[PDB]
Amino acid sequence: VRMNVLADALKSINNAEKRGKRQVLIRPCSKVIVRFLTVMMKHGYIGEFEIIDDHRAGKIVVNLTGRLNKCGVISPRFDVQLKDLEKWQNNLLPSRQFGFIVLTTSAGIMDHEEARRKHTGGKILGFFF
Amino acid sequence: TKKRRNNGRAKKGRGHVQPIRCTNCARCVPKDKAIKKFVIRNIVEAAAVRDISEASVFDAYVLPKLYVKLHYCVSCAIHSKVVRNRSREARKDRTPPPRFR
Amino acid sequence: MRAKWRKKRMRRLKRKRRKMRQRSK
Amino acid sequence: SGALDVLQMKEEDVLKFLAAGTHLGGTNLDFQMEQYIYKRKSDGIYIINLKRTWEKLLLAARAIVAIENPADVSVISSRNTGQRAVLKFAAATGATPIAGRFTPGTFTNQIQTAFREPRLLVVTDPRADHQPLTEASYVNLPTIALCNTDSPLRYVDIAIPCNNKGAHSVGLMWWMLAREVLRMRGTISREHPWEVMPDLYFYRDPEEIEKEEQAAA
Amino acid sequence: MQNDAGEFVDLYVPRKCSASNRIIGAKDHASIQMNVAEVDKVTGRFNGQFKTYAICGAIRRMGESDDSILRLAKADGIVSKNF
Amino acid sequence: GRVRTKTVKKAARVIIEKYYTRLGNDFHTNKRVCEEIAIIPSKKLRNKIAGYVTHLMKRIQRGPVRGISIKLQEEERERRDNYVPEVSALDQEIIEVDPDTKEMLKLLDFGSLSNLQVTQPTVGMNFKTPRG
Amino acid sequence: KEWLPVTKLGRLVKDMKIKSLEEIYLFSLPIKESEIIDFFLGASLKDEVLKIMPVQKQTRAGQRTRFKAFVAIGDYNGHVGLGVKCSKEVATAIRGAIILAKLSIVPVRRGYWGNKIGKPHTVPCKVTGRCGSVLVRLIPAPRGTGIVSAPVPKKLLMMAGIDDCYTSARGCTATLGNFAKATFDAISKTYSYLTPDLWKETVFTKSPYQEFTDHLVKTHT
Amino acid sequence: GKCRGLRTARKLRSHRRDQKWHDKQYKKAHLGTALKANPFGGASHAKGIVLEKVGVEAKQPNSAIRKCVRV
RNA sequence: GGUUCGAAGACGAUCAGAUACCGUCGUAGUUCCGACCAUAAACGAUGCCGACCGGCGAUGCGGCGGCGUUAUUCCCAUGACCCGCCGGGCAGCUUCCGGGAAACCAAAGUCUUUGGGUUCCGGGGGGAGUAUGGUUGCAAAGCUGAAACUUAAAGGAAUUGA
Repeated sequence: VRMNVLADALKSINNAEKRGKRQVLIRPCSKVIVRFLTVMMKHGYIGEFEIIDDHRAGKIVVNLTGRLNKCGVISPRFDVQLKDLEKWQNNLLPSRQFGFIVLTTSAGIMDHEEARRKHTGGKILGFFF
Repeated sequence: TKKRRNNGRAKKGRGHVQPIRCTNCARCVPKDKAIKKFVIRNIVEAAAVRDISEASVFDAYVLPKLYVKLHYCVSCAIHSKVVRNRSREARKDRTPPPRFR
Repeated sequence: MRAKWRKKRMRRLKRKRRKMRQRSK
Repeated sequence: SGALDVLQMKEEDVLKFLAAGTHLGGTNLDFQMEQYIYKRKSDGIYIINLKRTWEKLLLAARAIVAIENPADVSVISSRNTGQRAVLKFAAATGATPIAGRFTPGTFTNQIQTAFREPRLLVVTDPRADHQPLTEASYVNLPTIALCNTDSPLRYVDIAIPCNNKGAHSVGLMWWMLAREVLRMRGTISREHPWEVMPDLYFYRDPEEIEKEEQAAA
Repeated sequence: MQNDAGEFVDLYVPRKCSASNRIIGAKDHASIQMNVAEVDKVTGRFNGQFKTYAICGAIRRMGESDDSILRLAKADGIVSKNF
Repeated sequence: GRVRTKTVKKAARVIIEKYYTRLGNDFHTNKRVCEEIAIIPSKKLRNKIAGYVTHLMKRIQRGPVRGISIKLQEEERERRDNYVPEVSALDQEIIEVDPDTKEMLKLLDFGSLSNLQVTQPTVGMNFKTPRG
Repeated sequence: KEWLPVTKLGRLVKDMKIKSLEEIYLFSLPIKESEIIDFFLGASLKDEVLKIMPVQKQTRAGQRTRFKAFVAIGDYNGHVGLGVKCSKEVATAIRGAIILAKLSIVPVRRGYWGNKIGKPHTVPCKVTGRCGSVLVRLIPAPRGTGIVSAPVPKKLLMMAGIDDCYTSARGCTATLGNFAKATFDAISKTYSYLTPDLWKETVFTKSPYQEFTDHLVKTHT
Repeated sequence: GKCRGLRTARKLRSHRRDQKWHDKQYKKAHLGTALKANPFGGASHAKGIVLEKVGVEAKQPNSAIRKCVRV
């Protein structure tokens, strides 16, 4: 059974980048995955996309720019600290020049560069470099 | 170490198959694994298709063929040279030898 | 020594001992 | 290539493609070529599209106009169908043909004295002319190929759809290209119908020389 | 490719595929460069200029070499629209 | 086991190729035509060469010899390369067209051709041959 | 004592024209000559031998021995080789592995751990390189660390230019051939790892066959 | 790791213990049989009354009588 | 209940010796109805449920669309032959998707670019599936199951030879 959605979708786009489609349809859709998607299309690692409201759950048709080596997820969503985020990034993004770790805070789903400005830890969702 | 893909026998929907007695030996062999042949043969082959036709009764006659179905175990096959060993790609050719004459 | 004919041999010199250790009861 | 009724397909180029039998394709089909196919017959023959013949006859003849030296063009047929279609072609654009038997390690090998180094490969059939193209890897070689619905597309950079096995069909596609490159340079007019005849580029069978030398008287 | 002071430090900018956005490596031979000629709109002759492109080694033997030049051609007005 | 080494046939095709005129069928005469011009340091080797010559000179009288060109049938080879017919094979009036090839050309501007003898495909769509 | 260049790109070089083999690298054109590389880098280039290995092939009367020269090279500034050759004596084997390396040189990238003020000093991201069953990995690292690794893939990098770097490893390292092959390939994978400093598009220039086309019709066939 | 849950923590931890008893340089460690056998009992040196001098042969390729004692 | 075959046995040949092959007989057994026993290379030597990533030629079951022969003659639709469309099934072929130690695998793929959920299990060779105790059976045996001692190699896939 489809026990956990995100990670259906996140491999899918990666597996449509290795191969290289002009765009990718990803099946049952949520308010965490569309959310995640907008965080990516806020730093340019994909382009603009369309969601398709069929009265069930949506489908989404992203358009994939070839600036995307790999997307991935972490599972389960561990509980992080402000003292314990160096030693993810320092073992989960490739370089000290690029990379991003999406997590979920009370003040929103966002990237690790911003949760150090708002000074808020919380959970963890996946990464993208 | 693996050499054949389909391991000596045609069987992919079954688990168990029925056994058959090698007609040179009398060994049990799995139906599918066997080497089979079919023989059709007039009771006159080449030499004796001459003596009978001039000292026979009926004006325009035809003699009967003789129909057998053989079944070989692997080493019964190989000894009697119905079949060879073969090289590694060569192996593959399920394309049977050409019967023109 | 083939395997199967060794596992007769463990199986024959254990069944003797089950005669032996019986008698001493 | 198009939009321009100065490069467009002419009334005088419809009854040559039909009369030879270049539109008449195959029964089998590779997955790449369904964007040059109209619709199948009740009989079992794939009709190849004719607008997409002209829009892909000029793009290829747009690269050969962009090529700087006449020499560098390596034209080929192994097969004996159109070897008078790759030599007279060389007697109009000034290419370098290699017809009949490719000596492998031609492009790839230095020490030999058959040693080639072109900048474009115009080959009459990818399937048959296999050994040409893999060499088109080890050195970098923008490739052209007169493909069909049948063949696979290994080391080619343009797919011109036509029946490329027949006697009337291979040599007719080796005159237009030479026409439509020479017209794109200004050596034959778009005005005067081109003095050369299309039968100059079909290869001669040894069965119709016994027809032609022996029946003249 | 700088420090703070804006001076270009890295020793050469490589090529990038006009089709997919994958950088064309140095020991990658099944690469390509292909110029395509332009033609005067009234004369039907060579203008003296082209429309260049490129394709990398990973895309050719994969199979999709003859449906990337037409997705780049069409869009620069070499080839007509309906096709 | 009379078969001749590559020393022979190398020096035979290289003596037929140039001097096809002087040479001929006689063994006893080209025995001199092989010796006047060339350098050949043995009388046995002289005879092997000068008679395959005669073996090879009777094969120009029937078909084209592979490892060797000559000026007589190399012009007449190219005779057929410079052939052009009088009435062309493609420029034909009464051309055949099917009811799918009629409907695909008419989608383009060529939609009322005066010389298309429009035909039909044979009814029944069986073509394939059975298996076994 | 002459250099008599056969090819079309080598005859150009021999005339002092196509300036700085970064120009050939751009165009991905395959080098199969020795002197090109000798002509651009030359005395800036330093070789070594890391291992000579013997091998045999059982025949009917004893067996045939031979020797196997893996040879390092590459200027103290951004390019390296790692060729190999096998022959029936050793200084044959050495000589003809030097040459076969110079053939396949490749130009290395390098970058900054953290902050940017001075010069570039390590593998710009986390890249991995393999051959056989040895998996080397090259992790970026802060100033004056040094090269933290084993003798083999230290004696490539040191030269390469990469000055400070943390490594990893896997597998049968004793199979030297592989290791030394496994870390080279790795550094071959610095200039093929796409960052957002290189998302700005390509603007095309001209191959050396196209610009030099009237000169080459007059100088060699 | 193979049983990835968030509240597994014991399933995970009953399995490695179980396991580590398969480890040798450890079980040899975590049972009393290693120190029951051992002459020194658990120790780096231990003194004794000699009683006869004795030559032991060596094993093959090598050969040469080796000079020992029995304490 | 006992036709054929056929462990044990009796002879005949064989060989230096054969209590092994072959050859002549023949019990337990081979077959039914009743209840025990729980293991086999019980095999694809390949966990089950889930997503995704190429091309073709067959085939079985079900549904749908479409020229034309044939059957019941009188055609309605049902059967038989003919070309596709969709769903689930057993297999193939092709290939620079990718992997691997290779053989090879469209899975054995999507793994230092290391996290979809979960169950069994291995940690150099022998000793040894042994001893012992507990367990289950009428019995043979089945499930659980150590130690002292013993040793630098067992082993895998591929090369050339002989």
